[PDB]
Amino acid sequence: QVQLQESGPSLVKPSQTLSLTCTVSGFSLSSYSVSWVRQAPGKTLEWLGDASNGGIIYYNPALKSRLGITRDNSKSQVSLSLNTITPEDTATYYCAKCSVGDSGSYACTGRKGEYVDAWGQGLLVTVSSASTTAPKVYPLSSCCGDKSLGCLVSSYMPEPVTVHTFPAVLQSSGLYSLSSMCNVAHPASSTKV
Amino acid sequence: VLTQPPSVSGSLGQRVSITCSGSSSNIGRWGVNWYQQVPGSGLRTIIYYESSRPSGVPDRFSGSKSGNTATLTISSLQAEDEADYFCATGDYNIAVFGSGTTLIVMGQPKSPPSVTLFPPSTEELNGNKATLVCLISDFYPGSVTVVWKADGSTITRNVETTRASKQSNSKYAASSYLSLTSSDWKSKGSYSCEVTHEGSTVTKTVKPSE
Repeated sequence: QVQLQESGPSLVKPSQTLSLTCTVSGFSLSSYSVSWVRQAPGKTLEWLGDASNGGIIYYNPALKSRLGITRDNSKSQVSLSLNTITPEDTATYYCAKCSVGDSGSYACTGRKGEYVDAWGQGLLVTVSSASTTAPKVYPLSSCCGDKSLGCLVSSYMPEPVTVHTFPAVLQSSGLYSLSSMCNVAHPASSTKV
Repeated sequence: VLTQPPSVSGSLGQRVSITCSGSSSNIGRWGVNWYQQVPGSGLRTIIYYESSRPSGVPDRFSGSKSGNTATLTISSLQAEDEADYFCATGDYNIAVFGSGTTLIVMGQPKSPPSVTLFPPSTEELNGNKATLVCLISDFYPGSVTVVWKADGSTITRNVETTRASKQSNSKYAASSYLSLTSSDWKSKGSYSCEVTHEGSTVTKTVKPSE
C-alpha cells in the first residue's frame, strides 16, 4: 500500500524555524508530485507548496519569504522549513500524494485524473513558549457509596495525546488535560503509561 | 478563497448538496475536487475534476459544475456522511480552497447525559491540589450547560469545560474540570456538577468523606 508519514518537532518556540519531513513508501517520488498543506485549528486549508516528480518546486507566494521545500528521491523524502514563525503558524501539517507527476494547476488539481489519491495523517505543530511537559496520570473511580473507571492524564504539553476518550481542555495553567472511559501515550514527551 | 456555506443540514435519506463559489480564473477554468474530513480525523478525496470517484467512495457522492459554482451532492444522506467538506482547485499562480462546510445530520431523538463525577486522589492531595472530573456522555443536541456548586453556591473559579464533541454514535459529549487546591476541596462538605440539558438537570455529587 501507499503511505506518507509526517515527522518533525511538534512544539517550536516563536521566531524559530519550523521544519517537517514527509517520508513516503509504496510509490516513487520519480512518478508522482507531493504537496504540503496545513490546517490551522478550526480553520480551512492553506497551501504551502508542491514538489513535482521532475524536481520542480512551486510555492505559495504569500509564504515564499519564509518557506523552503526540498525533495530527495533517493530517500523518498519531501521536506519543508518555515522560519520566523508565530502562533499563526500553529496548524496540522499534511503532506499528500498526487495522482500525477505534475498537475495542470497547484496542490494536485486541474485536469482529468488529477487528485490527491493519498493523504498523510497530519502532524499538529504547536508554536508556543511553553515547556514540553509529560502528564501526571492517575485513575478515576467513584468509590463513595451508591446503589449502582477512567484515566486522569493531566497537565501535559503539547497536544495531542492518545488513549470513550474526551478532547482535552486548556486550563488557565497553560497546560492540557483530558480523560477517557488505562494506556495513555504522549508522543511529544516520549512517555508511555 | 472559494465561498462555501458554513453548514448544510439534512435528515437521514434526504438529498443534500454543498456549493462552492469562485470565479472564471479558478472554478471557471479548472476542475474542482472535494475533500471529506471527519472531526478529529484527517482528509479523504471523494470527488475530482467533475464527478469522478476515487476507489472506495460510494456512488451516493456526485459532483457538478455550473459557470463559476461547483456543487457536491449526496443523493441519500447517511450517518457516516456527517463531516466537514472542502472544495479545491487552482487560481492563476496559487491553489485555492473553499472555506469549508459542516454537514449536519438532523432529525435525531434526544438522549440523557451520563455523568460519572469523580473526586481526586490521595496523590493529588499530598501534592495539595484537587481535580474534580465531571464527564458527560451521550446527549443530543450538544448545548449543555454545567454549573458547579460548593454546598449549594455558584462557582466560576477555575472552571474549564470542553464544548460539545461528537464520538461515534451521532450524539454529543463534554468534560468539565474543577482545578482547586487541597484545602478548597477539604473545606466544603459537598461539591456537585449540575448539568443542564434542554431543561433537565442531572446533578451528581461526591463528598470528601470518601
